[PDB]
Amino acid sequence: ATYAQTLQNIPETNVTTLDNGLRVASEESSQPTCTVGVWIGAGSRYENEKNNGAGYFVEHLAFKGTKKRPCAAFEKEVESMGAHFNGYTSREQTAFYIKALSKDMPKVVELLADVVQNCALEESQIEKERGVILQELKEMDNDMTNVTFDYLHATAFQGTALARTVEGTTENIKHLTRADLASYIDTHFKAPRMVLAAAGGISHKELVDAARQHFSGVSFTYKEDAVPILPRCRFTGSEIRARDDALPVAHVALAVEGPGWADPDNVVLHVANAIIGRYDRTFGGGKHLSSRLAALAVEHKLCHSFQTFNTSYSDTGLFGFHFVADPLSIDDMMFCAQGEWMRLCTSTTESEVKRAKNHLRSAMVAQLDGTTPVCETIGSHLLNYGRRISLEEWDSRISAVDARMVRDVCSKYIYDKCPALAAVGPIEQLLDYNRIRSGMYWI
Amino acid sequence: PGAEDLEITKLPNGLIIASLENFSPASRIGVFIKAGSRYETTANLGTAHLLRLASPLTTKGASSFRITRGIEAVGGSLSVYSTREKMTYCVECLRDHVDTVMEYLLNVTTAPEFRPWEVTDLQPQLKVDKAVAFQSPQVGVLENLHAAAYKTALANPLYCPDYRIGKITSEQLHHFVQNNFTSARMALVGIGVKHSDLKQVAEQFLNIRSGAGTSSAKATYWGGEIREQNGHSLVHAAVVTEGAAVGSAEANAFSVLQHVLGAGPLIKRGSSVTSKLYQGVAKATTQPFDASAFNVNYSDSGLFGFYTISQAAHAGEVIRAAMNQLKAAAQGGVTEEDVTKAKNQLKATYLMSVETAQGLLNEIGSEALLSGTHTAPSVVAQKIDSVTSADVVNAAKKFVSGKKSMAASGDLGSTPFLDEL
Amino acid sequence: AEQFLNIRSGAGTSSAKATYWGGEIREQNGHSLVHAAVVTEGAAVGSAEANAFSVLQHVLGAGPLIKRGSSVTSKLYQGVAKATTQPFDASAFNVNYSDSGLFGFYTISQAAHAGEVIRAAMNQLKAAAQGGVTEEDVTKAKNQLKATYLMSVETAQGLLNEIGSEALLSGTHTAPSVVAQKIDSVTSADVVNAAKKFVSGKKSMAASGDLGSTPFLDEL
Amino acid sequence: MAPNIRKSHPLLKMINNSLIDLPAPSNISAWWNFGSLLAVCLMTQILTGLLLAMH
Amino acid sequence: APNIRKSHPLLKMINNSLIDLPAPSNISAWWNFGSLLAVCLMTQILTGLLLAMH
Amino acid sequence: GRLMDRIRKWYYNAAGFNKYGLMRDDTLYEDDDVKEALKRLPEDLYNERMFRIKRALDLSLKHRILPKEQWVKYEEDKPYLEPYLKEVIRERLEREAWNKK
Amino acid sequence: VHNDVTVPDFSAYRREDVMDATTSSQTSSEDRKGFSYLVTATACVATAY
Ligand code: HEM
Ligand code: HEM
Repeated sequence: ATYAQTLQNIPETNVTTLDNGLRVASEESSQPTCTVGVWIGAGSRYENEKNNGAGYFVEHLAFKGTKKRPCAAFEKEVESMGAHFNGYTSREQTAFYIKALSKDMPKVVELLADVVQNCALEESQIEKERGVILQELKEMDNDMTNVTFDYLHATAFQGTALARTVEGTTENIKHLTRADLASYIDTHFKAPRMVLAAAGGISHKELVDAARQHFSGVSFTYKEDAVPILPRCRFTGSEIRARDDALPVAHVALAVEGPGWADPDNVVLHVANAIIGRYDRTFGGGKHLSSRLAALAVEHKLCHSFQTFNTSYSDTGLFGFHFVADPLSIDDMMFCAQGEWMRLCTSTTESEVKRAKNHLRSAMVAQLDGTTPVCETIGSHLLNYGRRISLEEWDSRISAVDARMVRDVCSKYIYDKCPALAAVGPIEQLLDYNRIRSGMYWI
Repeated sequence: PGAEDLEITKLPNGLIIASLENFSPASRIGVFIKAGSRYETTANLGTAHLLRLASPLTTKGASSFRITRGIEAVGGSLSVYSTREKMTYCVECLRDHVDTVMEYLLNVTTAPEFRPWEVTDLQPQLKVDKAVAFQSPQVGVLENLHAAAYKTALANPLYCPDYRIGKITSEQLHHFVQNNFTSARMALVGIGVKHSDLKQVAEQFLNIRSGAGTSSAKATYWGGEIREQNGHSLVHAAVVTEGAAVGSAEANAFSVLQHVLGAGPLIKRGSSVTSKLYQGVAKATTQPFDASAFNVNYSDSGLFGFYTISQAAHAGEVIRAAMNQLKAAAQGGVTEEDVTKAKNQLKATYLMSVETAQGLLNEIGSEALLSGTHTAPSVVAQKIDSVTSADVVNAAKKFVSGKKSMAASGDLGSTPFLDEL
Repeated sequence: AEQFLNIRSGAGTSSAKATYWGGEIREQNGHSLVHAAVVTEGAAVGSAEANAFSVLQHVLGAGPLIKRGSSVTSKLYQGVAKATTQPFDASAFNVNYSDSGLFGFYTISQAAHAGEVIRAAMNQLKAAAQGGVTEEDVTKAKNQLKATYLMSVETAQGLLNEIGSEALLSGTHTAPSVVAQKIDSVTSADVVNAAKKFVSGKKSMAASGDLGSTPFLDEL
Repeated sequence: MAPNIRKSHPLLKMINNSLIDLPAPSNISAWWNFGSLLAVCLMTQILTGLLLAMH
Repeated sequence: APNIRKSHPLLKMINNSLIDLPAPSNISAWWNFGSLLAVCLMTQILTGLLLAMH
Repeated sequence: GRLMDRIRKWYYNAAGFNKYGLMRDDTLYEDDDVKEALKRLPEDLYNERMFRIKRALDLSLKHRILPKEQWVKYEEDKPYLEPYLKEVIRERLEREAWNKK
Repeated sequence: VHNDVTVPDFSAYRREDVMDATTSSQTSSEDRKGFSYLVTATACVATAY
């Protein structure tokens, strides 16, 4: 059994569309346990100034009970069957999924449908969650990494929809109405914009059957079955500096505009990010790590950690890096980090990509380690590519990448571009934008 | 061909070999071993922690440099997990590189050189590694818990004590490996590989002679109480009693009682109704909290009880409430349906646990180490549900009557002492 | 005082009553020497039962009197000495607080011999609780006690502390003769009783060092 | 020692600390321009002076 | 700083090169020509100016 | 034939570092490889090397040498660093070769 | 909380081509930089001369 053969012998992903426009996909295995859920193409980006934080507010009630079954009843039923009910809401994507015994795939599907369609939106529960959410905002306000990424979007996409955070504003949370949440749900949780995904030991035909039975409510007009294209979010080379010398370490995030899901270049960017990789003070590897930046970080004690990223979206994305450092080592870190980015565009090696490619393969294989992670892939894939992409296709694409390709693609999105910068904490040593902007050319 | 067998040889020297082909594009081999802080004595405390971090040092076959560069060259990884009584060295990589990655896994576990200078350089890392671990209060109280629960072996901390950072020697690292990493205490488990292949590697490369090397002292129960007043707004507390050990019909009883009382959330931000313990504490306090049934099973012992987390001012009530839920349960306050539901969550949990390569491999090797065998997921389920409502209530009684040990940290101004529970 | 002291009257916030726990704290820090103390709720300040413990303290061993010299008049020291060959130190511990007090013994020994040294000290307490106290022992201890007290007041720091301490907890001053009168007027019974109150009372313990051989309170 | 020469080299270190990374007030006006102009006259004068001195 | 020889921005320089400067204990006469060369330089310049003035 | 021994013993004596009480290894120029090796030396071997060197510098400044009875003998010279230094160079070459690979 | 933070409006300063929030700013980037660098390149020519 060779890597290739194992990739080809992986069960295919089945997809079937209902008349209402919903899509049902699943990957079959021989596991007594499974995961199934509905991936909705909704999120903060779809909200506006008045209902920002609604999709999040909803994410809080999506588990507090439906019309057919109030809170206690809803919970008991799920708990008593050993099933796990989780989910999340992001900027362009939302999800509600359940982990359970394949033996219950059908009852689950019924439960899912009931959650996405008949949420009780208990008037009293709403005021109760209003206070919970407000506490979660204070908890997250201490999460530098997330404060930093929020700020990164706040400036990189200033003036637009991606600038908003997923959780929403304090004013919105304090005044969102039972009607607003309701409106949100009806406006966005719609068949053509949803995907019923499942993985494990399940019959695609049994899945699609229960699907037909519970995901009904078809649409009449044309405006109800058309998936709205969102208005473009303008990228802006800029920076937001939130200084507080009272914080122990500083977080910095720099990024250029990314291509967006459908673009093939993304395979190259991910290889590129693989070369620079990531690091943190507990990587036993130490000073021998392959990632040059990681090596320098260790030798010069440049940071506590650093990480690259290539966040995608429908029509845009953020390609960059983030690091945490002591107030006195920020400048050298940023220096080396930008240095490496220059190296990418200019002097990438075949060896470098050979390694990065292997690293990338095992990384994609890791994101399919369990029923939930695989289910997440399916949901996301159909929702972003409108079709599942096998590990064999990815590997096909990854294999085509070479040093020259990395250089051209990287030169394309990085070289001499105006980045977006977010710095939080004791950031006095971080030099100005103009200085950083110069680190964008020559290497 | 998703119908492969889970072979499991067992060489003459005692080395156990368990493999399993799942045709996954990724293989995850590992070297399970019966080692840990448990086998340390006052003199070499923390030596097992440092040994965990010494995985990247140079060996007789590969240099520190090549071990890291080599594994990275093929998108592979190398890590080491450990409990007070077992150490697992596993490597993951794409199928076509198992041969490559294997050389390293081998060298690290059987041919370490523990060069004096490399060791001296690494010791300061113990501070760092430990500092990040202790950011979760969870870790601190569990350390103190085992220190209050036992007088020896298991009482030893999982992280090197401070006074010893910098004092561990290469001699101690060598002697630990020599007296514990023996073929009869080790197990070479693997996934995404063919038994014949893995089996071959073992007999051909794994050397370091057999034996049980130095045996650990028996675990003596103390039932102590350690309180760390550190002022945190949240108070973490754990109360336990000596419970069943690894391999016991008693084990299953506690597992079920665990799930009957409350073994973690199942609904995001959702309340746990099927949780006797949680629901009880909830009725007692208005503020944010968290209660759970605690449960650990070791080779020659185990611990069972409950772990709470509450605002300082309400710690008192929250801890007492959790206690009543245990008495109330010891006094037949356990429905027959309760035991039915818990049995599902238990069967489910176990079944989900093996979805990930890390979980599957750990399940295989763990058992393939403590009995060179493999129970069918049906026999395990068969053994679990075959647990009467009586058994559970008994487990509950054993707790209320047994001598308890406790550990709590935070602003303990309102936290009760073990003798007021 | 009167023309200057202004922060005024009241009893201010009163302290909470002292509640006995009888816990056990062990600090494993690896030191070659192991310090350990075992005690029991003793007598409170002014508690009649105070002098009894004071005398029992001096009867067991309350510090050296001869430079580099052995303490023969020390039941406790002499006992530990018979048990271990290595350097050590044992003493009767004793504290008197307003609403409580602590009484027991404090040891210091090599790590390997901590076990025997601590146990030896325990037997000296039992053996004393079981009438193993001469009538002459109580006579000698009463001297060391009267002496000690009398010497304590030689230095300005000691005299002032003695005056003020009492002048604070009872706005009075006991004549050095009444204090002596109160001390020697302590029967051999009293002492043996104090000794018993220890062996029977719930004990609390604290030890630090390489505690690998130091016993737990429930093995004493 | 340092990752970038601009800071480690014993000569550049000096140029960097006085003409590149030198911290300067954000609001100094045109009146703070005469220092550098004075320096340039000096170099200019010396250069033209040598040239004249040669004849 | 307690003593000027170290805090003053100019003396600091004299101190670090001609007073507290760490020097090997065993350098020989062959290490004397550096300073002699310095003095020739100062000497030559001084006599050169004086000559240039006529 | 033992021609080296004849020559290497003559040179050693001709060199003369042994007149200061220095071992051959005490006289190596501290380049990168040597510096690294020195850091790997056991405490005592290190402290001993230091004394020999300080002592020799004191001799050098005094313009004296050691009494002939204290001169190290060719066959008693300890190559205390050579083993370390060799490992150091080997490792370096390995990294170098590998980084071209 | 940081959620309540938003970048101000820089319309009184933005170059004409990046004034509209719903238009990719990349399409005018090369022009925006071409121009600025054109000035710099010309200043270098005058200076070299
Ligand atoms: C601080 C810079 C200097 C100042 C303020 C300065 C100023 C002057 C002034 C006022 C004159 C007379 C100009 C006239 O003819 O009306 C002069 C003449 C002269 N300077 Fe300088 N000078 C400077 C540096 C130098 C240097 C460095 C040299 C030579 C190495 C030099 C060489 C001469 C010579 C040769 C003349 C005579 C020719 C002439 O008068 O045009 N100067 N300088
Ligand atoms: C590196 C230091 C110097 C060296 C090596 C040096 C060397 C010489 C030499 C070889 C001569 C010819 C001597 C002869 O007549 O046989 C000379 C001439 C002269 N030097 Fe210098 N010189 C130095 C610095 C200076 C300086 C700084 C000045 C003036 C500011 C200067 C001004 C003169 C003058 C005016 C003469 C012509 C008068 C004469 O020939 O005696 N020199 N120098």
